[PDB]
Amino acid sequence: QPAHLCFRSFVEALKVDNDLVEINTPIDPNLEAAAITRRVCETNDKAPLFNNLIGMKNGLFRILGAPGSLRKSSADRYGRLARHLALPPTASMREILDKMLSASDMPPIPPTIVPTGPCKENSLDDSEFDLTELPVPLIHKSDGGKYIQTYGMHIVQSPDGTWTNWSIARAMVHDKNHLTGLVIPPQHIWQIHQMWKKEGRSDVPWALAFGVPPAAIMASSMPIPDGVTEAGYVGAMTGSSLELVKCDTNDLYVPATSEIVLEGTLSISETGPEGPFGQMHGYIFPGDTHLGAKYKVNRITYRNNAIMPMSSCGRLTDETHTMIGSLAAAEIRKLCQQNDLPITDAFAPFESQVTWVALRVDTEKLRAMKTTSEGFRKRVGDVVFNHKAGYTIHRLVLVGDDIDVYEGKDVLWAFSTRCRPGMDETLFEDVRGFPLIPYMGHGNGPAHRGGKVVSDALMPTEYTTGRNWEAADFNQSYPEDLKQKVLDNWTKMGFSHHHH
Amino acid sequence: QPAHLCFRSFVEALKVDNDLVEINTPIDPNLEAAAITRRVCETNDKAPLFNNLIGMKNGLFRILGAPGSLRKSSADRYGRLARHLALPPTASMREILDKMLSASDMPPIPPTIVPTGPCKENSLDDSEFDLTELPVPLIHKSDGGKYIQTYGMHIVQSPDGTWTNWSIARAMVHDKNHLTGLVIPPQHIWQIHQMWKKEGRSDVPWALAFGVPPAAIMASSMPIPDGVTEAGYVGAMTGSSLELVKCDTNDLYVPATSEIVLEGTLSISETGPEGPFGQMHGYIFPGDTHLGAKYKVNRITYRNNAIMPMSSCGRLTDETHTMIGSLAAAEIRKLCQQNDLPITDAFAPFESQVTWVALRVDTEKLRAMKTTSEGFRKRVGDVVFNHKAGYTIHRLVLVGDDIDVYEGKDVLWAFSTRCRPGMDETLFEDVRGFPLIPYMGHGNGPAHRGGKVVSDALMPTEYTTGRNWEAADFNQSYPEDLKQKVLDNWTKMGFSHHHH
Ligand SMILES: Cc1cc2c3c(c1C)C(C)(C)C[C@@H](CCc1ccccc1)N3c1c(nc(O)[nH]c1=O)N2C[C@H](O)[C@H](O)[C@H](O)COP(=O)(O)O
Ligand SMILES: Cc1cc2c3c(c1C)C(C)(C)C[C@@H](CCc1ccccc1)N3c1c(nc(O)[nH]c1=O)N2C[C@H](O)[C@H](O)[C@H](O)COP(=O)(O)O
Ligand SMILES: [K+]
Ligand SMILES: [K+]
Ligand SMILES: [K+]
Ligand SMILES: [K+]
Ligand SMILES: [Mn+2]
Ligand SMILES: [Mn+2]
Repeated sequence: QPAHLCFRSFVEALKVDNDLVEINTPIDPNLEAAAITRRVCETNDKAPLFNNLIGMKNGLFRILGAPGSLRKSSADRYGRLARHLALPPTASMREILDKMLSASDMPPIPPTIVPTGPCKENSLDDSEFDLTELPVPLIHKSDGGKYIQTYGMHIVQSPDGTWTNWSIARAMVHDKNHLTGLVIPPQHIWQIHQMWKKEGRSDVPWALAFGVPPAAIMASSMPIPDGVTEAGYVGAMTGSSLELVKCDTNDLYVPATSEIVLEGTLSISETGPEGPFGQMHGYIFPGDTHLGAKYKVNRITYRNNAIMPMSSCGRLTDETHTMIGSLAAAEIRKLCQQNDLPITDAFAPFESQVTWVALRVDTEKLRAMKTTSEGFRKRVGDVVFNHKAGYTIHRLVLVGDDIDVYEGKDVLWAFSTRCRPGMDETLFEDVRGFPLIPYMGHGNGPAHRGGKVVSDALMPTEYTTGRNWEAADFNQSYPEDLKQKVLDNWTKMGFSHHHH
Repeated sequence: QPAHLCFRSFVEALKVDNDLVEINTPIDPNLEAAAITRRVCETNDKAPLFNNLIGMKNGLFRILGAPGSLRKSSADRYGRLARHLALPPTASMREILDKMLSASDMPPIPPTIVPTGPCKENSLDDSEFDLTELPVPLIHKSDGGKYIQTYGMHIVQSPDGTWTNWSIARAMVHDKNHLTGLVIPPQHIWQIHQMWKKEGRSDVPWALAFGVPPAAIMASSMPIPDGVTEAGYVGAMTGSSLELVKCDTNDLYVPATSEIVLEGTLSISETGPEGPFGQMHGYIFPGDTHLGAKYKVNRITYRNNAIMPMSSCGRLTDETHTMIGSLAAAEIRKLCQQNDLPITDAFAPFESQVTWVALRVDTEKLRAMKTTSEGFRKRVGDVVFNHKAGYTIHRLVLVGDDIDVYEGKDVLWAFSTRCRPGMDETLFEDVRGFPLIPYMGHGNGPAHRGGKVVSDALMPTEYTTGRNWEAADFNQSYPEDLKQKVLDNWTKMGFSHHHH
C-alpha cells in the first residue's frame, strides 16, 4: 500500500529515506520518549521510532515521534510532509499547499466500505483494556495528564448523517475508560458536538483513529469548509477512494489500515479535568487545568505491532507549526482569492510561532483596484478574521511581489521596514481571538475576543504606479554580468552544496 | 602598535586570524569591489583586501571591505568587532557592549599631541589632487555618486573649542575638491554645524580621517553624550591616551596613524546634490537625490600604501547593523538605567533590520515598583524616544528575564507570543522619527515625526507575583537527569563542534 494511504507504509518510507531512527532498547513513556522527540524537533533530526516502550502489553504500542517535523537539509526540508502526500521529497511548501488545496474545486471521491482491514487484527472489549495501564506518554513534565492523543483523527458525524468530520484535537487519559480533551469553538468537532447537544437525545457516536493514512491526517489538520466530509476531499486530492471499515460498536467508519482505533462516545453532558498541555506557542502554565470534553471508550481495535504517532509539541519546530500554520495559511490564501482579493501566496512564518500569516499581493491587480492602505487592510482583515480559517492567526502581514512569503527572513525584512507602526496597521478588537496564545488567555484582555491586526508592508507606490526601489543586496544592486563574474571567481579569489 | 590603536595593525590581525582574503589582481572600484564585499557580508565570509584597485595612483588607495562584519562561526561571530577593542575574538556581544560603555563613568584620558606620524608620509595640495581621479567606489548600481566615505571619521569642533566630535556620516564625491554628505539632526556633526551657522563668521574647520584606530571608529559609531569628546572617551576605554597630529591646513588633530586624511571645510552656506545611497535598511530609491551638506577639501595626507576601509552596506549583515544597532542599543541600556528603569540588557535584533531594540527587564525590580504595563511602557518610551540614543529605533520590545535579547529567535518568540497587538503597545506619534527607514521617508506619514511604539512582551504576572509558565522546550520541560541521559545517549541511539 502506498505511503500516503497507509501509516505502516509511511514508516517504511521514512526508513528507506534514511529519515528514521529505530530505538529497540527500553524507553520510558514517562517523559523520555517525548524528550528524545523534542530534541529531534529542535534540531531537525530523524524521526524516532520507539519499538521497545516500557509498559507496552499485548501489542499496545510502539511510538513514532515527529511524524510531520522538518529535516535538516534545505533541499528536503519538507520531505516528511511530502511523504504524507505522494509528492517528491524535494517538494516546496508551495507545492505541498497546492496539493492540499487541489481538492477544493474537484468533485469529492466518497470512501469505499470494505469488510475488514488490518485495524481489526486485534480487539479489546470493555472488560479487557484499561487506558491507565497502556504506555501513554507524559509529554511535558508539567502536563496535567498523559496525552494519548496528539496525532490521531477524531471521527464524528452530524445527527442527520450528512457530514462526517475528521480532525485532530488533543486528548488525555482521565480514567480506565475515559479521555478528556479540547472541544472548542469554532472547530468542527465542537460544531458537531453542538448539533448533538441541541438534539438532546444521546451522546455523540465517536471514534479516534491513530496511525491513519497520512493524506488523511493532513486533511484532519486543515480547516476545509464547514459541512465538507474530509474523507471525500482526501479521496479527490489523492485520486482514489479511501478504504474504510465499520466500527464494531457503532456505525462510524475508520480507515482500514488504522494502527489503533478507539470506539465510544463524546458526552453531551459530562466534563472532566483537562490540561494543561505544553503547546504550539511554546508554553505550559503548570496547574492551569479547566473542564474539558469527556469521551468514553467502549472498544479498542489495533494492528499487530501497532504504532502510535506522537507530537512532542512546543517550541520550534513540530507538527503544530508545520501543519497547523501552513494548512491554515493555505486555506486563507484560497479564501482571499474567492473574495476577489489579489493574494497569490500565504504562509505562517515559523518565526512568528505561526501567529502571523504573510499574504503576498499581486500588485499589478492591486493597482488596478485604485484603493488605499486603510481600505485594503480593512477588507482583508474582515475576510480573514471573520472566518474560521483565520481563527489561529492574530497578525496578517501584507507584502508585495518581491517578497517570498515562504522565507521568514524576507517576511521579517519587509515587516520591519515597510509597515509604519500604528499608521500602517488596523486593529480588530471585535473578532474571535485564539485563547491559547499566551497574550490572549493569560494576558491583559478578553481571552476570546480581539487582539488581531492587519499590518500593511506594501509601500505607497505599490497602490499607484509600481515599486520605486531596488534592494541594496547582491541580487539587485549589481548587474547580471558582474554578479556572475563574482560568483565564477569566488573560490579562485580565496572565499568559501544544495543536497548537504 | 596594537591592532585596536592602529588600522594597519588591525589589517595584519585579520590576516593572522585567517579572516582576510587579499586580492592582488585588478579589481574595478566601479561596482566590483563593492559587489565582492556585499557577497562577503551576506555570507559572513572573510574580509576582502583589494591591493590592486583599477585607478589607484601614487599610493591612493587600496580598499578593505567589511571591516566590522560577522564571521561564519558561532564561537567567533563578533571577532572582527572584538579586534577593534583588544578583546578576545570569542568575546560575546554583552562583553563588546560593556567595553564600549566602560568609559561612561571614568575620567576622560585626553589625547597626546605628537609632531608627526604615518599619516604624514605623503601629501597632496590643492593643485595636485582631484577626487574624481581617485579610485572611489561606486558601491550600489543606483547610487547617486561615488561614496568615498563610508567608514572614516569626521572631525569637527565647537566654535568655543570645548567639544571635538568624532562620528561617521556618509559622503560622496561632488567634484575635484568637494564632497557632499548627510548632516542631519540630531547628530553631533549637525549640532556642531548649527553652532557655526549661528555664529555666522566662517565655514566649519573639518577633517575626515580614514583608517583610524579601530577603537576610535567604534566610538565614532556610538551615540555617546552631547558635549563629550570621543577622543577622551576612547582614551579612557583603552586605558591609553590617543596620539594625534595636527592637520597641515587647520588646527584640528587627527590620529597619527590614520591611513588617509582629508582637510578642509564644511560649508555653513552651500549645499549640493547628495544620494541616493543603498543603506542600512536594505533599500535604494533610484533618483531620490536631495541637497546635502558640502565639504571642501584643501589637502590630502596619507600613509605609504594607504588603505581605505569601505562598508558595502545594505541587507544583512554589515557595519550598519553590527555597529549602528548594537552601539545604539548599548547607549539605550545605560540611559534606561540612569533613569532608574530596571533594564539589564539591550540589543537591536538583526532580524528587525536594527529598527527594534529588545530591553531585558529585571522583573524582581519591576515587581517592587508595583506598576502596570501601560504606565511602564509610557515611562520607557518617554525616556528612550525623547533621547538621541533612541533616534534610529522605532520599536522597543520589553521582555522578561528568561529572554536572551542577544538571540533574535528568542526575541521573536517573546514578541509574537507575549505582546497582544494594540492592547500591549503604546504608540508615540510626537517624537522624532528616523526618516531613512522606508516607511518613514517614503511612507504614508510625516517623515520626521512619530511612527514609534513600545511593545510590552512582559506577561501579566511578571508585574505582580512572578513568571507562571515553563517553556515547552527541551531545556524546561524535562528534569535535569533525563536531559543529560538523552544527551549522553544521543549518538549511541543513532542521532547526529562549538569551533566549526
Ligand atoms: C496538527 C495538530 C493539530 C491540532 C492539534 C495538535 C496537532 C499536532 C495537537 C498536538 C494535538 C495540539 C493541539 C493544538 C491546539 C489547537 C487548538 C485550536 C486550534 C489550533 C490548535 N491540537 C488541537 C487542534 N485543534 C483543536 O481544536 N484542538 C487541539 O487540541 N489542532 C488543529 C486542528 O486539527 C485544525 O484546526 C483543524 O482545522 C481542525 O479540523 P476541522 O477544520 O475542525 O475539521
Ligand atoms: C557605522 C556607520 C555609521 C553611520 C553610517 C554608516 C556606517 C558604516 C554609513 C555606511 C556611512 C551609512 C550611513 C547610515 C546613516 C545613518 C543616518 C543616521 C543615523 C544612523 C545611520 N552612516 C551615517 C551615520 N550617521 C549619520 O548621521 N549619517 C550617515 O550617513 N552613521 C551612524 C552614526 O555614526 C552614529 O549615529 C553616531 O552615533 C554618530 O556620532 P555622534 O553621536 O553624532 O557623535
Ligand atoms: K479538518
Ligand atoms: K506600508
Ligand atoms: K560618536
Ligand atoms: K504583554
Ligand atoms: Mn472539518
Ligand atoms: Mn558625539
